[PDB]
Amino acid sequence: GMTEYKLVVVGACGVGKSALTIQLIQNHFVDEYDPTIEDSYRKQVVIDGETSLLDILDTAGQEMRDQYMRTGEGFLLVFAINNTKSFEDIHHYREQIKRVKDSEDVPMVLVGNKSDLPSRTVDTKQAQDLARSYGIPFIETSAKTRQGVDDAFYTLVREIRKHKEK
Ligand SMILES: Nc1nc2c(ncn2[C@@H]2O[C@H](COP(=O)(O)OP(=O)(O)O)[C@@H](O)[C@H]2O)c(=O)[nH]1
Ligand SMILES: *CCC(=O)N1CC[C@@H](O)[C@H]1C(=O)Nc1ccc2cc(Br)ccc2c1
Ligand SMILES: [Mg+2]
Repeated sequence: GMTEYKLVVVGACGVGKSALTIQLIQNHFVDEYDPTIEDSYRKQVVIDGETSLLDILDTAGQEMRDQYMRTGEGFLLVFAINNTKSFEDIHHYREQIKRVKDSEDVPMVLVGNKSDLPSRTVDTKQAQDLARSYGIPFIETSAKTRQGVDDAFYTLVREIRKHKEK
């Protein structure tokens, strides 16, 4: 078949991992999705003239994924800009990914979600500082308005291509 990308969306509970994925796939915004559900989804996309099938694992909790973490090609590190703890927790998710791959050079994109919400507690400069330290892009998103959602997933695809021939 066509080119495939194995994508993994990780981050603390409630940051909008499902919302972002549902947005990419169903083109709408869900207000409540079972935070316990962990599942895979497919999306055919055309990115830079390439017809791609995205294979996306939406993680839930931490206590299928084992294989997806070992074989995942790129990762969205998602926090919510109104959840300081979720931002602080990014470190743990990145370290997890590093340890599995035994590599510092894993395709990743830092995602700051819920941009539609007033009075953020995590400023863009904090987010940019962290992404800069990791050597990865930072993209601000809203799963509610869909701003940045395509940017995040397309950018991760391009990061994967930069890392390996597809
Ligand atoms: N206002 C707003 N709410 C969001 C956004 N993304 C997710 N949510 C909401 O935050 C809550 C958690 O979303 P969810 O997708 O379940 O987070 P998950 O546990 O990481 O999958 C839901 O009520 C969503 O409706 C967003 O971009 N803006
Ligand atoms: C697992 C997701 C979760 O519990 N989260 C995400 C970040 C935090 O906001 C936390 C909450 O949802 N916390 C929370 C606190 C007070 C609430 C009051 C009411 Br009336 C309804 C929901 C609340 C959620
Ligand atoms: Mg979820």
